[PDB]
Amino acid sequence: ENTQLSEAYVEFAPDCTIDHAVALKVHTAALKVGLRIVYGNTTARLDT
Amino acid sequence: IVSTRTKMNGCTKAKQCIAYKRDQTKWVFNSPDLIRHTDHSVQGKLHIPFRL
Ligand SMILES: *[C@@H]1O[C@H](CO)[C@@H](O)[C@H](O)[C@H]1NC(C)=O
Ligand SMILES: *[C@@H]1O[C@H](CO)[C@@H](O)[C@H](O)[C@H]1NC(C)=O
Repeated sequence: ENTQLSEAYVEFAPDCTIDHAVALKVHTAALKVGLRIVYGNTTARLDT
Repeated sequence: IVSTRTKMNGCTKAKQCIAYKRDQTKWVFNSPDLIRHTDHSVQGKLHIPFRL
């Protein structure tokens, strides 16, 4: 008549908060460029 | 239920009989070595010291 029931599951460890890694889906590489342009001792810093 | 009293029951064999020194006054951290009380209720929490 005795019976025993056991159960098991899992969760992220407490230290996970800083040891976690992430999977990323990337696409559509886009470029941003910073330029310095000088014309007739007229300097300009631009980014585009 | 017997308080400060020795008591008897019909079935003379004292083996199958079961007794508790139960107090049900303190909360404890879940551990495999300890049977689960029928309440199986989450009553409180605690933090873990010395975080990262
Ligand atoms: C740039 O050069 C011109 C002459 O070529 C001069 O008149 C002007 O003062 C100069 N500007 C600076 C900021 O040096
Ligand atoms: C056992 O508990 C009951 C209910 O609280 C109480 O009336 C009785 O006096 C207690 N007996 C003890 C502590 O010996």
